[PDB]
Amino acid sequence: VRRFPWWWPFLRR
Repeated sequence: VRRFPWWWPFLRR
């Protein structure tokens, strides 16, 4: 699976 952008670090919950 691949998707993790370069701005996801903040997204989670």
